[PDB]
Order: sequence, then structure tokens, then C-alpha cells
Amino acid sequence: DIVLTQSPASLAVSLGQRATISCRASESVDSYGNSFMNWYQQKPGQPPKLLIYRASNLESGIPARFSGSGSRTDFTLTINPVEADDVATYYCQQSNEDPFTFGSGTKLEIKRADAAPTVSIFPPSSKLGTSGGASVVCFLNNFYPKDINVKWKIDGSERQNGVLNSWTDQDSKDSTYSMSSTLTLTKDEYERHNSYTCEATHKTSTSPIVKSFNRNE
Amino acid sequence: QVQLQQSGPELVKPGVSVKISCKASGYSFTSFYIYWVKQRPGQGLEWIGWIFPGSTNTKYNEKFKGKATLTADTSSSTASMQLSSLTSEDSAVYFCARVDGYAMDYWGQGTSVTVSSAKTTAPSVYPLAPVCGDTTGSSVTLGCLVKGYFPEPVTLTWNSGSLSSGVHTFPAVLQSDLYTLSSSVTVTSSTWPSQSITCNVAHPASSTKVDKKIEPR
Repeated sequence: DIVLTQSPASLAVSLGQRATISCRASESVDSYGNSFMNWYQQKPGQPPKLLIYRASNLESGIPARFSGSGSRTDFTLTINPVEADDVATYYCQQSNEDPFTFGSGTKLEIKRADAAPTVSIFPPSSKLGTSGGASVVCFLNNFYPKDINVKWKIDGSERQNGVLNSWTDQDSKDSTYSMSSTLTLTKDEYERHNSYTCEATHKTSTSPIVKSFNRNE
Repeated sequence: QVQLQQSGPELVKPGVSVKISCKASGYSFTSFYIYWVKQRPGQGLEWIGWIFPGSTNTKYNEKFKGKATLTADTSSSTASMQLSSLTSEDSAVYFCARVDGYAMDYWGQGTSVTVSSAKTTAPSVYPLAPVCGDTTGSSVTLGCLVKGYFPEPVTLTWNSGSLSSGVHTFPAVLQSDLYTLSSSVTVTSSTWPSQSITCNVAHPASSTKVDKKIEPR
């Protein structure tokens, strides 16, 4: 009912620096005398955690580095300095009237030194062959930034059918990303070809990291 | 110690109502408001309605009025929400929150409801040992493949939870009405295979607790 918009939608801030988050309102929530604007921190898989209520007053247990301000419709939350465990989507909510509404979302991400992924290729297990399946797994662990492309090659030729990808959220300590790719194939298709290469291009190096295995062993 | 304990995950067919419980402990149940919040996967937060455990007093969001009903039992100190005839746009994470005017102080874990009209399928656990060949050295990675299951979630554990520091758990991605999820653990070469590293996989719907030891191929 009362629209709350957050700017920007996503911000990148280096460790130890200042981050500014805005929350615009369609109606003045500060009515009657005091501001009824709350702030929340939500890490993936976890419920939102209340940081600051009424724009100014912080909740007990929350560090003083989390600071909020504003009145009427324009409200701002700042974190100074930022830490590795600040990776979360931050929300502003309003009380006042009439059905309670949350903000819009603003994802916080940390900029650090560029890291190269440690690539590890895994052949299908012996129990996969008995079931009739064949999944070749490839893990890309601890790298920055998030932008990465994985290309599967079977016997020198690229394969894009049956590729399953999943990206992790930023680490609460390392502030790094991780990705896993799997070739969902059948036993009939697996035994016909020999070489399987996992290839990944990144900003850290022009040469792609190629990890491969042969079925012949 | 104020706590809110919500129920487990839920799989429902379209056109079936469901009750979601929220157990409260550590405070006087009848003296505080309890708000309920909906979260569409990969989206923002939605306020559903509040309930006062003292007596029958509720106010709902106009978008949820004819769908959500709130009840509270004083003797068991549990807040319960019923959601009538669930659709595709109802598959979300529902939260219960304790509110002391006018901010949500304490939260539950959140119940993940999925609809979803597919059959519940058993997960298949596959151990991922390093590429064939008697070791490589330095620091080797181990993996665990969970292929073809329904529905969410799957709780992944390594050695009952002792070696849970260098673990990368990947979010599940749906393919052809089936979920797939992987986990990788990176350990030093000195502690493998001298120390036995096991993969603990648990699934609620199929009621399966498959434990698999990763042994060199």
C-alpha cells in the first residue's frame, strides 16, 4: 500500500569503507511525531535480523557501526566500516499505516583482490553405472569476481546439453564465490567417448584452466 | 531466552489447505503481537497479518484476507497459520515474528512451502573420489553428489558436523521436475585417507538417511 523504494539495487564496497543505502517512501511514515521506519539484515537461508528501529534507535546487540537516519519519506542506512560478515540483502520496513510493507531490497557485495578458481574434476562413481546414470562433476572453489563461464568438452568437441550449473552466495569470511557444473548423461553415452575436459575462463588469466580425465585410466 | 520454533518444510498439492505452526518459548506468549511474513523465492518480503494470542483479534493484508487465517493456542503457546487452496504463486518461505511495537524483534527459521504438483522421489547419494591414480598431494578436494530428488531441502553434513569449515554447499537447481544438489569439502592431503571422511545426507519426504564413506577408486 505504502511503496518503499531502495536505491541503489546493488552496491559494491571494499572492506573497511562506507556504504550508503537509501529508502524513499510514498507517504510520510514519521507522522504523529516520530519516524516509524525499521531496518533489517537478511543473510541467505536465514530470517531477517532487526538492526535499527525508528530510523535512529539501534537494537541491543547490534554494533554502533550500523547507523540509520532520515525523516518524512527519505531515509538512509549506513555501515561504516564494513566487514566480511555484512554480505546480506538489506530491507527497510514501515509501521504507521496501514498494512505493513517492506522495502524493495538492496544487495550488498564486497570488492576485494581478484582470485583464481581451484578447479577439480570428478569422474562418475561406480554406483552411478549400476543405476544407469553418468554425471561428471567439476568444482570451482574460492574465486573473485563472480563472472565465470564453464565449457564442457567431450573428445575435443563441446557439449551444452545436460549441463547443470549452481552458484554459491558470497562467503561470510573469504568474500569469494564458488560454482559447480555437472554433465547429466547416461551410461550408454558415457562409454562411447573417452576424454572429458572441464574448462573455465576468468578475468584473472587469459588462459583457461583446463582439468580433464580419461576413462581409460 | 526468546525463541521461535517453526515447523519443517512442506509439500502440498494445489487446492489443499495447510497449517503452519510457530512454537514460542522464553517469554509470556499472550502479551506480545505476532506478525507473519511471506517470501517469494528470489524476491522481497510480504506482510500477511498480525495476531494477538490473548484473544481473537486479527488484522490481515487485503491481498491475503481471503487466503490466510490466524489462530493461537494459549496452553501450547503456539501460533498457527492456515493457508487455503494453495496455488503456484504461493510456493514461498513463510516466517513468524515476535513484535514489540513497532518492530519485529525475534524471528522463526521459516517454513519452505512448495507447490509443485510432482511425485516425491528418493535421493541417490554418490561419493566423489579424486581422479583415478594413487594420490597427487598438497591438498585434495572431495565431493558428494545428490542426484534426482523431490522436493526441497537436503541437509548436507560432513563427519556428523566436525569437519564443517572448508565446505562448499551448492543451492539446488530444478531440471525436468527433479532437484540436483552437490557439496564439496577441501582438506589437506595429510588427513586423507588416514582420517575417514564420510558424507551424511538427509531427506525429509523420502525419510532417507544415507551415509557414504568416500574411498579411493
